[PDB]
Amino acid sequence: AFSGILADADVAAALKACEAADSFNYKAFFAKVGLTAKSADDIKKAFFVIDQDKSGFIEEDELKLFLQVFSAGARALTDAETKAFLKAGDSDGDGAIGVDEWAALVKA
Amino acid sequence: AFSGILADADVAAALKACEAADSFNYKAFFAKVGLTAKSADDIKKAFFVIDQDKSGFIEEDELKLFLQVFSAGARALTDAETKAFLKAGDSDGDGAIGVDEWAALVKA
Ligand SMILES: [Ca+2]
Ligand SMILES: [Ca+2]
Ligand SMILES: [Ca+2]
Ligand SMILES: [Ca+2]
Repeated sequence: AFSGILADADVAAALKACEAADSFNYKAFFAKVGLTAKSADDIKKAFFVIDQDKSGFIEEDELKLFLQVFSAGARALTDAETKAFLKAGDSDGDGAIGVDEWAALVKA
Repeated sequence: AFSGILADADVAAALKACEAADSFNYKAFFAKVGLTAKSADDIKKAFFVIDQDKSGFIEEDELKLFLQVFSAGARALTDAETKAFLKAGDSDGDGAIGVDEWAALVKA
């Protein structure tokens, strides 16, 4: 696509910055790709893309492949990275990230 | 699209900045949308999008609707704006902008 919510270049840069195992930080990633500066609706659209199986929730397994949703050839997040990511977003402790938790997590 | 060469937000901002008749400046527009920082291939892809009729050249009439290629609801450039734009890019004086002239015009 010629134009989209996020610029391919920013996605590439955000991905490059966290290539090393255990170098991922969601705030840094969101900042670099430009998601933090988007509208609540755009943030929600990102939620649907990450929710690969359309269960209406982002499960730990989808966090593991979080980078791939942005860049198909990206690595999988390590268990430490996925667990920290889940802990950060899972306000209600149910083991997954719902739409409002996602919106709250991105802060936009 | 979730991701693209240019970010919708940057396109919106570049368009907003030149809403007034005769306020357009191609360098400012290219800078704001992020095209100046892209690869020669990405710059060429932009060329194809502007070349609406696929003649392999950007004619004055396509410069007039330049903004619309980026944002469908945008205004048409005034004759003064289109003429200045054409003069700037048309190195060989043939009345149109070819692919190399476009690449040279964007400077990327
Ligand atoms: Ca899911
Ligand atoms: Ca939850
Ligand atoms: Ca043409
Ligand atoms: Ca020419």
